[PDB]
Amino acid sequence: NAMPYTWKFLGISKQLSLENGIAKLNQLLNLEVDLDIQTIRVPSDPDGGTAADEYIRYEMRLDISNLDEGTYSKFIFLGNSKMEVPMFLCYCGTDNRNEVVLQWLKAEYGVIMWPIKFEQKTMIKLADASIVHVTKENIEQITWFSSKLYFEPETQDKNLRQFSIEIPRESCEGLALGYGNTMHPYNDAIVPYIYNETGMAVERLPLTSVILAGHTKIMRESIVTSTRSLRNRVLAVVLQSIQF
Amino acid sequence: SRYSSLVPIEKVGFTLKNEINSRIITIKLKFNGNDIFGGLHELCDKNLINIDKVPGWLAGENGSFSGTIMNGDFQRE
Repeated sequence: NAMPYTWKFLGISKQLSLENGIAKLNQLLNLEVDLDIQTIRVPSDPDGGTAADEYIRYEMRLDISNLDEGTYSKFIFLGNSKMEVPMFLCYCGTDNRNEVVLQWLKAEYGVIMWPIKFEQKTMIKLADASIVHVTKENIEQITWFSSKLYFEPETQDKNLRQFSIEIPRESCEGLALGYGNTMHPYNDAIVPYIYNETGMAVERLPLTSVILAGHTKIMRESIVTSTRSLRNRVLAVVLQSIQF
Repeated sequence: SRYSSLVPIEKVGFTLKNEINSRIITIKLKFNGNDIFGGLHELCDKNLINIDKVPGWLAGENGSFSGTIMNGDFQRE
């Protein structure tokens, strides 16, 4: 729609060294998969223990049609060898070869994978991660988005089927100013403000989505974006979320 | 039954505005159902909502009417 890319996530039992090589999958698919590999840092300001905070980001684009965006198909992997669960992957699009890429990873590497699901607190952390902008000088900056939290409780006779809490852009910023400077405004300022003002504990309620207007929609089992990709920090939070 | 209301509300909205360090902070709450305040009643019982922190206006004190609450003063519309 305004957010045509729907991402699903999978934990992986080992850090895949795709560096070498996509070739085997390429011929399987009789198709040219492009493989990009970069090292990223989260937090980004490279002054952060020149390591540990370094991740490896891999991307596989399935080269194909460009008519309907709902079929745009990309695989993203984030790895960190200094973590116990050292990699996850996620992928968008509805292409039939998606499932064929998964079974290949398994075989080629003998790895097991599992669907990643996000608890409320992680949905919150992902919201904090999504609104970080990285300048050219690799400085991380919070940016402000009108924000909306949706809930779908289970009550007798559908008495209460749905409710939402919306915080306009200016009030998200405003709430952070009372805190004040923070890279985690949803966790540190906004979600607590809601609890203290309403008795509603977001992390305990049936939160089904967090929508950052025009940007991303974070849900229990997926993330939807208007961008054909996910931000470094959002990826880092996903990976941290599956550790023990 | 157990949570029904004499006059069930199916749609209601509240805008909460508080003045914090001379800045106005706004949040907007919206509810949908067959009987909203009954649903809210159940959630408070199941402890999913903390009833001691539930302001009067959210608990229905005037329920039936959507409105704006400005520094603790409810005004329907």
